[PDB]
Amino acid sequence: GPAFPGMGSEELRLASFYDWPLTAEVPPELLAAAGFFHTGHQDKVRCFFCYGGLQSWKRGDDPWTEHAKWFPGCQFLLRSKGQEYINNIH
Amino acid sequence: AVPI
Ligand SMILES: [Zn+2]
Repeated sequence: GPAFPGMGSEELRLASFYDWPLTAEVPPELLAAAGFFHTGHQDKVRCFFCYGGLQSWKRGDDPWTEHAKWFPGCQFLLRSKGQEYINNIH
Repeated sequence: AVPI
């Protein structure tokens, strides 16, 4: 099961980005869709399922791509995007 | 991005 079941709802994850510092650069809508919530500290986000944390987001970064790059064993990522998608990033 |  998920590491943090309480953030399993995409709407709750989206609400967490109310003070996100990079709205133009990396859309909260995409981050929330990809399983991430904002920790509230700088640009640090975390996946509700694997609990993997990412920071130092750059212009044009794609949340799903970064999810697969750094946490390829996440079961939320696998269920959502499939194995072909993960393998292609690696 | 990079891991925390
Ligand atoms: Zn994950």
